[PDB]
Amino acid sequence: SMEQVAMELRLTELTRLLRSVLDQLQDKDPARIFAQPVSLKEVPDYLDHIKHPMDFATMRKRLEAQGYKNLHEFEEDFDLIIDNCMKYNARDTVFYRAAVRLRDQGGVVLRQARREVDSIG
Ligand code: NA
Repeated sequence: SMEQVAMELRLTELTRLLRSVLDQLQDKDPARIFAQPVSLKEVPDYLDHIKHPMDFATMRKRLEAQGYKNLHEFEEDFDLIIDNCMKYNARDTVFYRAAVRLRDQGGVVLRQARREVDSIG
């Protein structure tokens, strides 16, 4: 039906917006600490600590399949990247501190992204 096509066009345009958001958020991680999933070869106990791992490459895979139906779902995955890092790694590490900075700089991007999603519908 035409109503289904219109819903699919809205999802397509959301996906385009979230791709711009994701690129901007990943620019705030120039070290590429959060670019890939935590390797279970290199960190064998990781799943004992973190139950829902997340990273930018995993988010990009879901995004290109139009897997994010709204901004909240996208935000939940971005928050996992930060929140998992700040639990596993201690306060005095480069990893924890990179997550703090990504959160702080990322909040600026997500604030305006919310306004664009609401405005454009
Ligand atoms: Na901790």
